[PDB]
Amino acid sequence: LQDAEWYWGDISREEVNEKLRDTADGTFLVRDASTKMHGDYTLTLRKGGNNKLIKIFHRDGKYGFSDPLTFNSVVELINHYRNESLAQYNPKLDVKLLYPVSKY
Repeated sequence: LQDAEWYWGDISREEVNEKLRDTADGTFLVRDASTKMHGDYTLTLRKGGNNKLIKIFHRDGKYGFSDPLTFNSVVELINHYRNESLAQYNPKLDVKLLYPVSKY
């Protein structure tokens, strides 16, 4: 993850939104969070109307989204999903984010 694609490199609602203005009904990129001001970003996706905010559970450089913070790369994860879909971490409903945004 030297730069990833979906992620522009930690930005702000200004850039994120600006692009998610209304393009695609299910976009997804990264959002600069806080906490000691370091890592741990925030996943944000355009639900086709409102930007849904999601937090990233990080600890010492790894990530927390599926495995018990045992893995370490988001690309590896997000990749496994890009080909599939994220059932919103819960059944009954589900959505797919195959419409990332960037400048590549």
